[PDB]
Amino acid sequence: RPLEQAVAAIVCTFQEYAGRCGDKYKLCQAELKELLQKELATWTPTEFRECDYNKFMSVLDTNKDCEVDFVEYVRSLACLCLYCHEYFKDCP
Amino acid sequence: ARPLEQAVAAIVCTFQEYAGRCGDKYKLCQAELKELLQKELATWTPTEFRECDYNKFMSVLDTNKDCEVDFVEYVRSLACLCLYCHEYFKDCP
Repeated sequence: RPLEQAVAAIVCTFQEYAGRCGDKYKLCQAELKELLQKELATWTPTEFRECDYNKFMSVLDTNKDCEVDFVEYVRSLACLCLYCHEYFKDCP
Repeated sequence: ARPLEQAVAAIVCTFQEYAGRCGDKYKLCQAELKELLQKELATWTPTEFRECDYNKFMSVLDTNKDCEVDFVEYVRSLACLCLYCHEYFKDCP
């Protein structure tokens, strides 16, 4: 089932970054930025979301806390959809 | 072909399939989200220390008929199902 394979892949990617060192259930925002930049390299903002995307990406880069858990990592993916997937171009 | 890219595109495709049925294409009802998780993640079941969190999660969707589940909340529900059902998180606090 396509959703099952997709959700298992999102956990695999998290394990790949969070398992590097330290607490296997957490990332630093620097690591989350590296993950999104490398793993979603081809994704770019839609027409009415460049500002929001840029602000989102700025916060990760400035922010150097290390309490990003799995749920927050998946919420970052959801946000990148809103910003970068055409389905949501007109979503309020 | 990057595995995360294909996965996140698939997550949006499944949302489109349910939310595009009728009404507002950006929202689901909790009844629709429970149908989605039951059909699309049919094989996933709770880990050793999460059965009661899982069951409570599933019972809230079934009781609560609110038609404000947006995309972000749908994805949060997938994340919660990971915490409950994927062995990687068996010991996560």
